[PDB]
Amino acid sequence: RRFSAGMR
Amino acid sequence: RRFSAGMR
Amino acid sequence: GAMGSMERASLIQKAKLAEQAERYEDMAAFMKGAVEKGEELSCEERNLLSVAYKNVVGGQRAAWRVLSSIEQKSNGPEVREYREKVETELQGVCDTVLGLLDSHLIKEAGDAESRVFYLKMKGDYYRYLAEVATGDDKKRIIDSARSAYQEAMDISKKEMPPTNPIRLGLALNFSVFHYEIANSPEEAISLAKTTFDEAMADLHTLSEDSYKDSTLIMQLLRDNLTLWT
Amino acid sequence: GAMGSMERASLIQKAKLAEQAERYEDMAAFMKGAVEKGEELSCEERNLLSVAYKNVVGGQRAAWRVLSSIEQKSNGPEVREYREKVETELQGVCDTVLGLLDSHLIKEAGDAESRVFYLKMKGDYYRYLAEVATGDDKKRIIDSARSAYQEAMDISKKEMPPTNPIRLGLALNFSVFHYEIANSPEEAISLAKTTFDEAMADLHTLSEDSYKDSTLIMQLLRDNLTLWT
Ligand SMILES: N=C(N)c1cc(-c2ccccc2)c(CNC(=O)c2ccc3cc[nH]c3c2)s1
Ligand SMILES: N=C(N)c1cc(-c2ccccc2)c(CNC(=O)c2ccc3cc[nH]c3c2)s1
Ligand SMILES: [Cl-]
Ligand SMILES: [Cl-]
Ligand SMILES: [Mg+2]
Ligand SMILES: [Mg+2]
Repeated sequence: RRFSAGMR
Repeated sequence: RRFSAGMR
Repeated sequence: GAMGSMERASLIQKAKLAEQAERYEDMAAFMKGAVEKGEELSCEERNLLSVAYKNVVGGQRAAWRVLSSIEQKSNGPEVREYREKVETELQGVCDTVLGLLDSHLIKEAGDAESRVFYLKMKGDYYRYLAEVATGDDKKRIIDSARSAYQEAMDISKKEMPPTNPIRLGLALNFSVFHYEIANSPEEAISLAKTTFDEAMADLHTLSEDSYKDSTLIMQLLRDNLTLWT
Repeated sequence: GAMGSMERASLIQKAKLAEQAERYEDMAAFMKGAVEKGEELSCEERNLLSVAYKNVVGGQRAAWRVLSSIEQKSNGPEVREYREKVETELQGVCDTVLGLLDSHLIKEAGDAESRVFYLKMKGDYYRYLAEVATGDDKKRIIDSARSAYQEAMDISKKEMPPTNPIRLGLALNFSVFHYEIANSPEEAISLAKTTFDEAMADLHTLSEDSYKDSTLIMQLLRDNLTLWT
């Protein structure tokens, strides 16, 4: 699953 | 931490 | 109740969906609604009730322990206030579960499997109350947990084999009660060891699937004995 | 608001305690109360607000995805009903955050660091609305996310270095918007690659600590490019 900033 | 049943 | 207008079967279906979604507060609300329909619960349904509230109260207990540790180190009002807020919410969940057991799951449980399950749960939620108790009711809370556990043990020894997973989980939790609530570590060790050994001697009677169920809980008893000795 | 009687400083202190306790709904309520005091937020405080709601909406989004998958496979009313319940709660959280940004965090943000932070958040919470949108407002939701992200990008390119972690996380999330919301995978890949390369060429200006901050987010851009190409 791709990363967004909130999940670092 | 000791185990109780709920955390198997 | 806010779940009074929903079908029992729909509440059970939604509790299972909430479990898959890791929405345990929703799962508990749905199972509370199912209980309040007034019919006895099946084995699967009892398990859904137990899992839901285990997860809800488990998050509260873990939070309480973090906050209590911070509070102890600090010894403004904020840490005490916030620990009290979590504590009060935790106590409210325990009171809700105990209320479901008393009105009327236990009195209507006319099978050893169901009655032992519910009496174990009663011991568990009085135990969680005891973990945070301090005032003039702590000793009565502890005795209420002990009494529920003991009645469940008495029934389970008469009516269930020593490998039954409800019996094993009951003995596991009663041993934890002895060790960290009742300040009876030798009782705790004795109970875990006798439970483990009597289950071992009964494994030969089991199918491959039941053997996996029983040995899973035996491993928890063993790991506790390793920690305590 | 239920937090109107608590001191601002006490709300911030309790938000930090809630974070340590993994009580993110409480953390969000405390930070909502702090915002509603009407003073601008510090860098640390902005981060506390972002972390709190990230975790709240993140659990809702993960639950929604589980339920939507089950609903798709099924295609009684229970699965749709329960997905709708979670969806409605998620939308309510997004509306609350957007309301805090509009009343009045963004208009009072008179520094690039604060204004870009809030405009990124506005894009993020319109994006979460877009993930579940289907009806006659989906296209307007997407355009609202794009507009907030674009204004934040414009400011960040003028006012921040290419290694600034807010700028990097903004570009990361705008690239995710392009890829999976706007159906613009080539825009997404182009943005991630240009952001990564311009940050790399700026690393030589940084301290050891800033270098760790920036390269952490660069790694997320790289992992996305690996997934998308
Ligand atoms: N949704 C869930 N989480 C569950 C649904 C059912 C279920 C499903 C269908 C019929 C009956 C029960 C569960 C049943 N587990 C037991 O009976 C059991 C067995 C072994 C151990 C060891 C420790 N505890 C145990 C419990 S768990
Ligand atoms: N309680 C928390 N979770 C935090 C408290 C503070 C804080 C504490 C004191 C002063 C200022 C801020 C945080 C600050 N992080 C940043 O500025 C920053 C740095 C690097 C990256 C990379 C991705 N995102 C980033 C954010 S996080
Ligand atoms: Cl509080
Ligand atoms: Cl529902
Ligand atoms: Mg009916
Ligand atoms: Mg004041």
